Amino acid sequence: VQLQQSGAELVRSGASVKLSCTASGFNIKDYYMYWVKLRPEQGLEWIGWIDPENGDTEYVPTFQGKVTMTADTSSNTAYLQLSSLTSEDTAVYYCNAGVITMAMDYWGQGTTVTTSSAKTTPPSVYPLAPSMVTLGCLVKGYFPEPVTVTWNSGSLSSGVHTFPAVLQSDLYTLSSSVTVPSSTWPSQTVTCNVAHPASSTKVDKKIVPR
Amino acid sequence: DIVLTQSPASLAVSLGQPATISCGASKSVRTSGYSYMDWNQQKPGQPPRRLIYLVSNLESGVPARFSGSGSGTDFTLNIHPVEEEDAATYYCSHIRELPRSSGGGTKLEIKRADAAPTVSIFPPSSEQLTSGGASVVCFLNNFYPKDINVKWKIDGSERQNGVLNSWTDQDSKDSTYSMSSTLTLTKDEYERHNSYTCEATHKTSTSPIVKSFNR
Amino acid sequence: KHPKKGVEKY
Ligand code: NA
Ligand code: NA
Repeated sequence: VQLQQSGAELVRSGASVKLSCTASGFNIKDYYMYWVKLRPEQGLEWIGWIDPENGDTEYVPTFQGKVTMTADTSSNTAYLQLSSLTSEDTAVYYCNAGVITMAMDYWGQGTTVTTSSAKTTPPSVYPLAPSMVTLGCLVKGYFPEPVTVTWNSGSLSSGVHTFPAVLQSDLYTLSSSVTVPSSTWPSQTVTCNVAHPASSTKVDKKIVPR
Repeated sequence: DIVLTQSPASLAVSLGQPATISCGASKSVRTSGYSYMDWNQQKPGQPPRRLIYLVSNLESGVPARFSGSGSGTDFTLNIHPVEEEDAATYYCSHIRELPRSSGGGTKLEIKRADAAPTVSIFPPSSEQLTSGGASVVCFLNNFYPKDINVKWKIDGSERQNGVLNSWTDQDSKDSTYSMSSTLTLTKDEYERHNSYTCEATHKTSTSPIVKSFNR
Repeated sequence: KHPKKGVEKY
């Protein structure tokens, strides 16, 4: 019972990109696939729909000639092509399988599109060492977003705080905290894992005492 | 297009208390037949979810506690009691006319017992100093409410450039917020000073919580 | 009857 949208996109001011949204556990000719733009710290704009049963499309007047909806009812997939991209197209894009019957409804996890003419830069991962105790790592100067931080490869998740990346110097900077009982550490290794799919980098980093 | 006017912009409620949001259509959202009004909710960093379709119909999964009402130009969404997992942004959405249109959002804070931030300060690491930059990191975790002021002191002087702050959204599970503050210098200006202090001023103590180190 | 365009399906 899942819509899965494709991964995060970085693309140049001027290019086009294509976003995919693939269903599982229903077919997309029983619904309207909708698309919905969420600019970060602003509203949801509605872009329109595709009826994957007649390949009818309707775009909202703001997005005509900017937007191309398609659907592959053979592999149960919905497409949203965006053309001649601009800074205004930096957003997260959700597809929604939705239909009022004569209901029931699914949302994709969304695709983050980032419009920049800047370049993929892997992060620098820095260790952060000082009842309970707090540890972290710093992830500095990567691009584009996202990165992912887990702790001990997912086993630790309870009392992990992980912050939104902030932009500055034209790269991102973020960091994560984890709070463990001070018996567990350093008696038992605490490691932070960092994935930067965009540069295909993965970093394991151990938090040794200073 | 139809201007949908969501009231209020922001809302803070205690667990168990009731909550209500309003939506105004600049035209009647009744076509010929039924009225295509929807409510969504975006739980922090999650795709939006549809709670209610057609003014009043509950969308599978939504708890009995939710209900929406209205007609023509006026509509409201009711919660009562309220719980942790209702923290989100609520949207009224209309489909009576293309282009379909969306309220501006209503941001739902759970109000809870005040709590002070657990604070810690982290000297730049060796690995970074070798590279030319230096970043002092101060974590301020598990505090409530969100409004919190953070101040950096280098050898007793307030310092303002170089500081980037970042807040998590409200935690669905324990209802606190958390914060990173990060003072970025150059290795030489870092070596030129001794004492680094991160000061949290929040509604909790009167004077700040102040984590610190020397060198 | 007849399903509102883009919105409802049989
Ligand atoms: Na938007
Ligand atoms: Na049918």
